[PDB]
Formats: sequence, C-alpha cells, structure tokens
Amino acid sequence: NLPEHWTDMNHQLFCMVQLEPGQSEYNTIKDKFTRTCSSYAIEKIERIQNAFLWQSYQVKKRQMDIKNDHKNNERLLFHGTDADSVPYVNQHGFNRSCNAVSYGKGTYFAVDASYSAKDTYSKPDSNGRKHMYVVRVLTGVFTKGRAGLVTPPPKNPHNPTDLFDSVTNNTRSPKLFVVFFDNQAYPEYLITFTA
Amino acid sequence: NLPEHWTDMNHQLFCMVQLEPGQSEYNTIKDKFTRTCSSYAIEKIERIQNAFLWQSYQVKKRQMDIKNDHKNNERLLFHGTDADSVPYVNQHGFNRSCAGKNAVSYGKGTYFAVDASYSAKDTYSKPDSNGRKHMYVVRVLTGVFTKGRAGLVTPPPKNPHNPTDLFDSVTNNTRSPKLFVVFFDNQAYPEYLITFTA
Ligand SMILES: O=C1N=NC(=O)c2cc(OCC3CCCCC3)ccc21
Repeated sequence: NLPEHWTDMNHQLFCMVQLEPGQSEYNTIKDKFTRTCSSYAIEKIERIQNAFLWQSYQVKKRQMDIKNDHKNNERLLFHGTDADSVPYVNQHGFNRSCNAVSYGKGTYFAVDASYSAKDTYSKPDSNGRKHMYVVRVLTGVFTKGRAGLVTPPPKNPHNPTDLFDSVTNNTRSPKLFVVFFDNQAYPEYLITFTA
Repeated sequence: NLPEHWTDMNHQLFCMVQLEPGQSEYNTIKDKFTRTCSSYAIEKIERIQNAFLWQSYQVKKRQMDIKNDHKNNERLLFHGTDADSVPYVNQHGFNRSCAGKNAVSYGKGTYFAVDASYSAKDTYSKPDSNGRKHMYVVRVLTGVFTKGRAGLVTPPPKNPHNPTDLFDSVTNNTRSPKLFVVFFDNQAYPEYLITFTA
C-alpha cells in the first residue's frame, strides 16, 4: 500500500530518492526547515522509500486511531544525527537501545529544526556536512516525562497497562516528544546541510 | 487477519481463553512442557488473543519470509516471568527495556528457551505469594541466527563491510541452540500462558 508521491522502485523495497529543487515536495520540506534554520545551507533533500518500515508504521497508526477513537495522532518532527548513524536509520528507523535522556529512555524528536541543528545532535562530519531527518511520529495522547521512564506512564494507575502514547517536556507548549516503541516513527526525508 | 479458531471477542481487542484438558490444543502444550518439566503440575493453560500484538507480529513474519530465502523463520519457545510482569506481557508483549541481565549473557535483549525446564527455574518463573509459577509459550521470529556476545544491543551484521544487513536473532550455540535473544518489538507473540505449581 505504498504512497502515490513515492516514485517507482523497479520492484525493490528500499530506495533513497533525491528531490528536485523548486518542485512542490522539495519546497514544502525546505520551508519546514527554513522556519527556524534560514541561516543554514541545504545541499540536498532525499525521500526515504522504505516499504517494510512504512508497513509497520501504518499498522501502528491504524491501531492508535482505533484505540484513541480519533485520527489526530501524527506530528511531523525533526531528528539530528551523526553521519555514522544515517545508514542504520534509513534501513531500520529509530532505536531507543542506541546525549541526555532526562524525559525517559526513548527516541527524542524536536518541534523546531533549530534544536536538532545543534552540533551535539547533527554532528558535522569530516567534510562539515550535518544530517537531520523529517519524521512522521505517532505522538497520540501525551503527558510530561521524567528521568528513568522505560515506557510512557499510565493514563490512570487504576489500570496500569493503558499507557500514554508518548511524553513531552511541556504539555501546554511542547518542544520535544519521546517515543518508547519501534515503528512509532517513520523517517520520511533526510536533509543534508551546512552552517 | 484474526485466526478463525479464536473465540468471538465481540468488538474487544483482547481476551484470555481457558483451555480444556483432552482438547488437542491443551494436550500439545502440556506435552511440550512435560518433556522437560515432569516434576511440576499445570494448574491451567490460557490462549492469549491480543489483536494488535498479532497484527504487528504477522507483518514482521511476512517481511522476514520475503527477505529470507525459504527459511522456517518461526520457533515455538518458552519464557518464564514473575506475576508482576504478566498483565504488561499479556497486553504489550516482550519489552527488551525491561529485561534482566541473564546469568550467561549473549546480548541485551529478551531471552527465550528451547526447553521449559530452563524457563521453570525460580530465577525466571518466580513463585508468587500463592506458590504459582508463570511461563509463556511464544511464537518467536528466530530467522537466520549466529552465536551472540554480551556487548550486543542489536543482532550483529552478517558481513562486517555491510554493517546494516543484520542477523535476525542470536543464540548460545549455533549447532545445539538452547536459548535465543531478540532485540526488536513485535518479533515475539505471547501465544499461551501456563500457570503451574510444585
Ligand atoms: O534531534 C535530536 N536528535 N537526537 C537527540 O537525542 C535529540 C534530543 C533532544 O532533546 C533532548 C532533551 C533536551 C532538553 C533536556 C533533556 C534532553 C532533541 C533533539 C534531538
């Protein structure tokens, strides 16, 4: 059930597709980044076409839409990483088992590209290049996190196994989200850029 | 995609079904257990019907069936646990983030035993305040495996020059496997819960 805007993959199940500058899709992703990172230079934007990761993510989306009884469970967020982690994320997505983790032992995503653009996250490589993903994240129903969580808290400790979907730094005005399960986040675009 | 022999759950996403001694379904699990645990006695065997865990696991199985040549990717293995963990495993499955360090570590992941006698150790199936021990019977996507190492947080690569193309699982011994370790969510479906006593 591969999305229409994906380009043909000659019957393969993984491809990184470089976007054409000045076309609709590239302009949309560039604008999301330049909202907070207009001082940075974009070398390229690639679309991640990973059929298996997409399948597993879409199953978790359909389940969360049923569980929560509404369809507003997805946000587009940013994730900076080092060059040596890019092949793993492209093929396998995000892994909590692989910086501060003050809101719990999960994978962190930023609302603002400027946060992910810090050298501690998007570490410049031996050529000065920095790497940041644009990510579809199933944030669903969220609560404030805290140090040492291995899953989100329960919604009511009367039923300890009915969990929040994610945690955040601030519930009224979130700037980051943490997810604790595989296939709750789909890396959709990779931005390669310089300071 | 829910199996046609499951009980009708009437819109519900989750149910535990108590099996009847003398049914083939009960007897096969009883025999699999008693092969190595004939000193213990079974109280009851429950079929775990968890729609979401089943969906996510069957998607992973179809993907491993495509990726691997013509491999039998699935084994039926045992997992002992404490009573405090049973409600979470029934609803959410096996979380590597909650796993203990094993007395012989082949990596940081969830451990599954070939023999019920391994899982029947008090270290894993801790007796509760009523002297009941709990063991799951689990469908596990072992796939293509190699001998593990204590340092691992994912299975190792098949080829050191292609670090992202990974083994599916690791074992203690490739020639005579007695334990498997998996490192990803929805690679194991808790199928039956055995409640047993001395
Ligand atoms: O883009 C990111 N890539 N990798 C991260 O680990 C990461 C982490 C992150 O917030 C970490 C949080 C910040 C406030 C204090 C506690 C810790 C935000 C973005 C990122």
